[PDB]
Amino acid sequence: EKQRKELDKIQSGYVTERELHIGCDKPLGGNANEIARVIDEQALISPTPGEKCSTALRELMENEVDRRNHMMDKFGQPVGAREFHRLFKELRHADNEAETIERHQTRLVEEYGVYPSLRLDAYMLDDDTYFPEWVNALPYSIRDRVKFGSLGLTEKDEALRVTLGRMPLDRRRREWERLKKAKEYKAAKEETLTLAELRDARQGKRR
Amino acid sequence: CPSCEDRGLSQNSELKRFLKDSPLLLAEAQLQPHEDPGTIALRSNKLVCWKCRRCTYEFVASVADRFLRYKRCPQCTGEKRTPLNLLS
Amino acid sequence: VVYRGAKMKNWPEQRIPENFKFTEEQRFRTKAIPRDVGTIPRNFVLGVLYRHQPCEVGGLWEHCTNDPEIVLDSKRHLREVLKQAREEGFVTFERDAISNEWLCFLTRERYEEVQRIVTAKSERFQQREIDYLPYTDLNGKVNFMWWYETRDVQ
Amino acid sequence: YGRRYRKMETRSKRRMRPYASLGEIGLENELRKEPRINAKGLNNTDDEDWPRHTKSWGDGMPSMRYGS
Amino acid sequence: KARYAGIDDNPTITYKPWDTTEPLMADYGWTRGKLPKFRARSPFHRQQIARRMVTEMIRKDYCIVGGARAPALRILADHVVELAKAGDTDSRQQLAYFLHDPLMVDKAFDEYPRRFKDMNAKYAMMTRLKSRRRTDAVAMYFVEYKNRDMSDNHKGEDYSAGPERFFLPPRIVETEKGIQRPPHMQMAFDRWASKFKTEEFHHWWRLRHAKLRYWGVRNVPHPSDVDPLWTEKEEEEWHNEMLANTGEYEDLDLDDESYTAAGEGGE
Amino acid sequence: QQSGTLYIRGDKSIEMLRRFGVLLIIEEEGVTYLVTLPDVLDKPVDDTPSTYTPARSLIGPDGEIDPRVQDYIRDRGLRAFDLRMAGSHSSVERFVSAFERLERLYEVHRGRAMRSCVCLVLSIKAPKCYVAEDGCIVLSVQQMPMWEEFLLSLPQEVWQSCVQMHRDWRVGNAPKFHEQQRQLMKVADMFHFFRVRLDGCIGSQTDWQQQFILSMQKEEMIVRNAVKKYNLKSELLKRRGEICVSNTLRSAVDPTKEIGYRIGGDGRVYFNHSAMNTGQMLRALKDNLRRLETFQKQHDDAVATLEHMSRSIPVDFSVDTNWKLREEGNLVSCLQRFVRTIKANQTQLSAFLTMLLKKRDGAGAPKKRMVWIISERFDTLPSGVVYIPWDVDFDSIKKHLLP
Amino acid sequence: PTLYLYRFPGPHGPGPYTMKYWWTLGCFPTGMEVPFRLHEFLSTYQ
Amino acid sequence: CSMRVSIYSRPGKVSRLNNADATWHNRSRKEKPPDFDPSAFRRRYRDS
Amino acid sequence: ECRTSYRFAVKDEERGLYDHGVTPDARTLAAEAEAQYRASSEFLHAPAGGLPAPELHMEVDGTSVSCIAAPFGEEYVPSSKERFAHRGHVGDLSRQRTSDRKYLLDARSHLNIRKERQLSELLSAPMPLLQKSNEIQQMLLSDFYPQNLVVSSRNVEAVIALWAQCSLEQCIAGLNSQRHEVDAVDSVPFLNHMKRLYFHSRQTHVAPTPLVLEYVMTALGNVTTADS
Amino acid sequence: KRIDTAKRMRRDRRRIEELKTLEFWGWYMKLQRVRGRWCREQGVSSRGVYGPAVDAAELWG
RNA sequence: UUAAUAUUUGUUUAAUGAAAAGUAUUUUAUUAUUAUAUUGUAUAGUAUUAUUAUAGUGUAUAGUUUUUUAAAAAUAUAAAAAUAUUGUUAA
Ligand SMILES: [Zn+2]
Repeated sequence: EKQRKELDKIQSGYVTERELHIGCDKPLGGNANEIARVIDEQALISPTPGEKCSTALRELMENEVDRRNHMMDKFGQPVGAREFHRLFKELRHADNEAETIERHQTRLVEEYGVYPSLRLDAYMLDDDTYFPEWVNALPYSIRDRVKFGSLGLTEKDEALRVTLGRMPLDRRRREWERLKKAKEYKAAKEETLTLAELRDARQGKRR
Repeated sequence: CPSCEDRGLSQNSELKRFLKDSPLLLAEAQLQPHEDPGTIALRSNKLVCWKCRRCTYEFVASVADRFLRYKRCPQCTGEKRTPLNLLS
Repeated sequence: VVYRGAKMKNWPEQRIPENFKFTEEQRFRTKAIPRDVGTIPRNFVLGVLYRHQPCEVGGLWEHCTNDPEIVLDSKRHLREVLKQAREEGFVTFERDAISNEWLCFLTRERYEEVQRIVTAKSERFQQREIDYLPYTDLNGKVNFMWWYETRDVQ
Repeated sequence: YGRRYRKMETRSKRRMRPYASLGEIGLENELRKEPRINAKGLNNTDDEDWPRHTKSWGDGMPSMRYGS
Repeated sequence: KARYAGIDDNPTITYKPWDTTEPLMADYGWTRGKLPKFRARSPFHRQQIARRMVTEMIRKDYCIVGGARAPALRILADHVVELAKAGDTDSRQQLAYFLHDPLMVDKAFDEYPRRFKDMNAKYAMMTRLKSRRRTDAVAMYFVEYKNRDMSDNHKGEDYSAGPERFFLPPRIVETEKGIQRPPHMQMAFDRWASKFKTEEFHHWWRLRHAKLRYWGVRNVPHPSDVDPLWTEKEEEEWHNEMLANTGEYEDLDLDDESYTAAGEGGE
Repeated sequence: QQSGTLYIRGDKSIEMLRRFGVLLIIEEEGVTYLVTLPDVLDKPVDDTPSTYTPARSLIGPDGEIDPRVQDYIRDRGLRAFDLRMAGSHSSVERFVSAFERLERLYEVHRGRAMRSCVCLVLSIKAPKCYVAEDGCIVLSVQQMPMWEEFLLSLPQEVWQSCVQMHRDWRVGNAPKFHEQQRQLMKVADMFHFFRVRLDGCIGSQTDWQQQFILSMQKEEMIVRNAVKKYNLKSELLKRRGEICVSNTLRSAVDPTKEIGYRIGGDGRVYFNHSAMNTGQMLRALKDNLRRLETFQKQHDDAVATLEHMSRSIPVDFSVDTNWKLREEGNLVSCLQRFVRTIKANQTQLSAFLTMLLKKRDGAGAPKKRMVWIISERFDTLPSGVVYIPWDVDFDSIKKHLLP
Repeated sequence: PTLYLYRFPGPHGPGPYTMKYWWTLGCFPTGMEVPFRLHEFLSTYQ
Repeated sequence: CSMRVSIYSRPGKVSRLNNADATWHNRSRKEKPPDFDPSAFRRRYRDS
Repeated sequence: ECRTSYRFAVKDEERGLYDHGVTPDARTLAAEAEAQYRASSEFLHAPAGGLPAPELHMEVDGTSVSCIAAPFGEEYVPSSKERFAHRGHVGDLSRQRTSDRKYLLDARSHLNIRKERQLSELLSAPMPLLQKSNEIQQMLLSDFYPQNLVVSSRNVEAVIALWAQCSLEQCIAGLNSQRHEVDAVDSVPFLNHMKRLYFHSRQTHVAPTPLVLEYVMTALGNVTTADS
Repeated sequence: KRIDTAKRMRRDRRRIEELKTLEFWGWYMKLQRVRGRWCREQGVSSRGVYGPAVDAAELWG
């Protein structure tokens, strides 16, 4: 709709009337260049439709694991010896896992200078250049948490990461810098509570 | 004390281009006499034997990593794991 | 002493009548095939951009046309290669304040690599036919492998 | 209460929600290989989505449910 | 009641032939407007079964399936042939999404246009076999593509009986023994068959037989009684048989020609 | 004394070099030697220009050797470097001086200028220092004062290229080298040989190697049909056969003169891609096939007997390459005679040899396992090597070691 | 305080479901029955 | 008793006790580190 | 090492390597294709003078036509990064592979790590409670705040613990010493300091700690009156 | 000793798996190259039964 | 007799929202190597792991506690809403 409206409002020089010819082949002449400018702008600068995703989609992605855990906890047959042992092992070594991910993170930030701000920027831009080689070689159980576990992230931030990954790279960086400035201003303004946050705190609902 | 000199406890500034320009690192340096007379490029990384003032422990740390980043000795910050460093 | 036509081997010349007209809802549904994205087009466009930067995309197409040795199907192919460079991080789009038009700029992160590319590339009748073939990688996404056959017709 | 152990075990072990379209299975394949922020995390091997027809032994051996 | 597949994305200038289906997602049911739902554990399981089944069908050109799986497989093969006749980039992306093997996707999109250029509909063919599966007493159906010998990578092949081994190429009628398969398909089939001759595979096979004997299935021989499937002498003999070829080129007479040169020692 | 000082200096230098992490190879016209052994099996972990690992993960005080570095060295065919056999006193002085110069050059200014995790080669017949096609930097031992200037003028782009080539070649995974060896196995299956490998390809060009691989894959059918028609499939060669191709092959009587191929007494088949054809290599294989397997069996028996002799007698054994090349297959009988003599007089050998170690009260660099090198005649060096000929007698060896 | 006998011959005599074990495993699947094959030994080896 | 059932000798088949084609599957797939040797540790330490 | 009578032809290390089950015509076709593609890639990387190209030249059409076969799939995409292949950002993977790392190009780290280790040394310094707290506040307001340098989570936890202990002991000391237009938040000795440090930590995006928020909650609790 | 042996074996296993993955990728690329050459020889364009005219029209893509 | 019955229905499959061990049995076979008394062997299964003698340069193609199929009724699943009802809080 918007493209049709603006392209019909553009009425500088329709002498050649070869819009279809220029759409199926090269241009007609260099003088009538307004249509060419508009076409190239709407083809490159204008973003692809439907690239932005909602946080409801990212929540529904993990809704599968949520439903699986709920069904298991509701209709779970008492586990056997090996399952009991695995559960006890995990419950006992959860603290060791937290300690070792903290040690990996502090070693990284002290020997390479990759601070949590840089780690969050890498998370949003979906770039692995901010991390050394051993980061991807870390154990898979902690490879995903050692990178983006310390810094705070929301479902909205994950959806924004997906939106960035879908959008082009220059637009990635520009929108990410804009959103980073916005988040810093939000952190500066977060001294007080808004009415919605007060209502949520009184109700007990956790976003 | 040497530890309180780097911070502003108690305008003009100059550039330090060698180990001799920094009087703090020159004291802890246990550099070998025959290898280098103190004309070590402070920006380049080179391994020299140090000797801390507190624990008096000898170790090997880079000159560029010692000045630019203020690396602490392994015994005073918890890597050598000596009785002075052990918790028990 | 001419260099005319970097066309495709299989594609024939199409005849569109003069009174042809698209519907208001059919003209915005045209899907073009993905043009070549290869090292040859990317390096040709990088060299043209290193010669002329920053410059409007129309000026870039005019410079590519003026260049004798050109490996490009059409302005659509140039737009696709520009999209690839934009996604890879070679070119960015900045909007001027006086003209309110966008402009391609070489990324200062990759300027040295662009210089090395143009140096390694720089260190009579011609006709180049482009031939493509689709395939799918191990991940399960479609992509076209391309090649160029050159010949001197007199 | 009458809930069959085997059937409830299968239902709670594996998924039931069916795909809706090929574009949707493509979007799911895109959004599946995503890192866990604070979850447990699972091994994403370099051949998880690649064709296992040559990897797994039983993907080519004679089968009765598929009839050779 | 409503199918969200009707919500069209990236609409083309011309309306689709189906315009309401996926068409690969079949929406299995029991009313005549839908496909016969073969018994599964969930609709997702049914879709996975259909996906693997159509993938294997495209791979080996035939599939013997029991129960209501045959009509579903036939209709899905018809839809795949329709996608191949379309030959659009979006159609290929959809088929690569739906299938397990992108190599089989490419094989289909390469061979099916020339194969079914001269056909309108009902491309596959289902034949109910009189022999039923022993474990279930369920009828079996042989589903294969019709145009086998006119244009396809498979041509002049015999399906009346299986080969000597399940990793050997299928039988070929003596009338058309001279034809050769495409090189990429041949190399892929060889890489697939090569895994059945390793020692680790036989180790895993004996372990699986031990697990079966422990579970209690009958007539399964002991792992210490099973035999290897392809020995070194059989491999050498079959390689000699396949490599024997005196066409268009003969050997160089090294003893008769002056190829030899002055070397260091030896005689 | 002075030799011992040179040896300890060289050991300190190579240890500091392996702590820095670079891979040092001395390339000669005949064969290359790996001097510095860094953590090659360790996967690259950091991209920083300066890495210092004082620990030695490959060699330990308990194991003293790793079962994987042997495979890594065999897969390239590199010989073991040793200062006591390097050569004359002036030559070993030059070598240890070059080692100390390189160590000091790294130590004074190590960093982005001279990056770590790089392969350095030392060549004698090299006009000027240049970068090889593989990615390793080769330097002429004659241009000693030019090493600093060359390494400091080498740009960061070429440094990064060399680092990348050394990381994906001969280090850790090495996928390019792995695919090259895979294609080598592919052509070796056609040749019905155990392993076909390229030698001298460390500091040389890769174009001839790639052309050889592609040409063999092109003309694979010719060799297969030829071996099928002439029954060239030998079980012993297929079980253990060694083919070694090089860019050039030099003669044993005249290094300037070049030969088409080379047949050794041990069974290896040496070819040069310069004057090799699908007919020439085929004719050589057909002429030497009924002889190479016999030579391999006899050499295997001799090497097993020598291994038993090294297990019993403390002395170590080696063979002279010059004499091995000059024998041209006749070395087998001489080696068998030497083995027979040693086996007949084995019981007294260790009893007489322990007396020397017991009577040498003070030595600059003593070793319990003194080296014996099978040669044509008697020789002697100030090292712990014997240079024992093939024709031996007990009293003769006694008087040759000590009156 | 109970014993488990998987498959034992009934009151009238051993059936095929137990003779299969007798010929494959070597004895009845319970182990409480001692393998006694004197008759077939006399019929074949003697 | 699977060994006595299959690998052992019977009046119908020969003994497979020493038979590589019947015993090779007994080896483990995933290799395991060697067990600690107390005699070797004693001869190595040589307590004083 | 092979006691078995039979032997297995292929090994686990080689599957699809020898290609024994391939027709010789297909074998030579694959070899010719690989050679043509390698020659085309080599010419593309280093253009020869005059373009001889005898291996990739074709004379079937009757005219001099040379097919420069462009390479494809040179970049490697693992299955863990299938999302980039499905989106279409293969150039992004190319850049992330051929681009220098960010920690090698960051120069503010040389200063931030130095200041962090100096803060750790100051914490380890054995000084009295109030004097050490004042010194830490001075050093912080002098060096970190005017440059928004990243502070480590454990250092923040330790300094807030010290500030809480100092606030408690100074409240006790003021009570013992006792034995207008002043805001309620000013009664606590380090309430505003803790607040500013916690907000700076939130802005610099360092993970807070349960002990951190516990000490801040106690500093909020030990307050005279109710404040919005 | 146990931990050292475990590390030494796991390093080899990891490198073997990585080499297997890389070799499989290279083999699939070789397969695509061979099928492209064969399609060039046989004159089969995998763009449907229509041909090159619809592609030149590039309406549907 | 109940009984043409009730509950079950398992041979690589839709492979799994996942993968680093110890201990006690059953079963045994010509392993190699360091190379000085005796003593108990390996894989494979089975049962168990709170009450510290199992957690690290980075984890076995791991799928029997995972189970077949061309109908309605009964029953189970409200994680089976694109319903409804009630109650709580908030504008
Ligand atoms: Zn100290």
